Amino acid sequence: SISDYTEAEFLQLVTTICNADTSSEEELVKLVTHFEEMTEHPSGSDLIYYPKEGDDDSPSGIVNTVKQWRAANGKSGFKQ
Amino acid sequence: MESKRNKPGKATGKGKPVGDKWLDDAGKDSGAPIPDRIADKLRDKEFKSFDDFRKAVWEEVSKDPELSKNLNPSAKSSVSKGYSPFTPKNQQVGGRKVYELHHDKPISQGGEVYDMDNIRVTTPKRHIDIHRGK
Repeated sequence: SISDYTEAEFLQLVTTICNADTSSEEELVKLVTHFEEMTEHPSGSDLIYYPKEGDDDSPSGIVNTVKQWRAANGKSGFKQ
Repeated sequence: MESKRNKPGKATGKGKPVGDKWLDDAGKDSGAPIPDRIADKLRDKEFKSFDDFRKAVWEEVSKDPELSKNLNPSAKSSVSKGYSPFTPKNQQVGGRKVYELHHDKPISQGGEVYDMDNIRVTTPKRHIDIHRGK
């Protein structure tokens, strides 16, 4: 779950996805799916690829959007 | 039977002029056509398989300033590698999350594999809606 990652580990995962730093499209899709499952955010992959106007869609931007959404919704945060 | 999509072939065909919302069209009607400018880059080239051709289509999208114009930077990183870009969440189906290239006339019914005029770009959702109505 997301609480098994530190914020640093989660920023590395998001950066992998945003840069497409994977061996194959299949691997990238698996990573995005895992990201969706960790965040639990209703927008799923749209956080990365179809961000709401005004959201910071850089890797640290997405990490912060996730962090704040989870906080607003009474969900667990990152390890540490 | 031996699968034609897994054998080499030569890209042919013309595609069609498209605009800025081209990928928006992929979730409507019979999907979007291959853009003419991509057909122009790929026509007469030999591909090892349909999956090789598909990677070339997305590589060409990455190189065309107009066709990649409304991809966001993360989407651009993906297509620059030959990956198909992610559709909006509302157009995904299960683990099918990216735009799909499909044959309009089925290969089994005489449609050609690498004929760019026989290929459509659809979201997973639009493809599935079309298929379930057959």
